[PDB]
Amino acid sequence: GSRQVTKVDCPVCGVNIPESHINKHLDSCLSRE
Amino acid sequence: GSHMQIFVKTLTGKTITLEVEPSDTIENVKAKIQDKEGIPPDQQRLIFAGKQLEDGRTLSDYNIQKESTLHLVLRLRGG
Ligand SMILES: [Zn+2]
Repeated sequence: GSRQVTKVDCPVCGVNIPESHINKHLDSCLSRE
Repeated sequence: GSHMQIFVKTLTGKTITLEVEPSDTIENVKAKIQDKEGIPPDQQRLIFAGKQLEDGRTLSDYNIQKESTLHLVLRLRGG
């Protein structure tokens, strides 16, 4: 019941960002090799 | 058939202890975070050391042993 955009860390490239952008970040950041 | 404990720690800093094998599968592990905190494998995401943990693979595949600590990305996209 938290009416706010949650700010959390991207465990790949180590950046603190909003959660909508954390999810999207991963899709780019996990693309390795 | 056994159960080993691994520490899947969220971005909110909360630690979820699961009871699965290193040679089990990631698909099972994420189903067990849903079994513990009550958040589905859709709304949570498995990442160890910066690598995403694929459903078809195992913990042991991704260099994850029993009692390894890894990161869990909450999404809460359902609302
Ligand atoms: Zn990133």
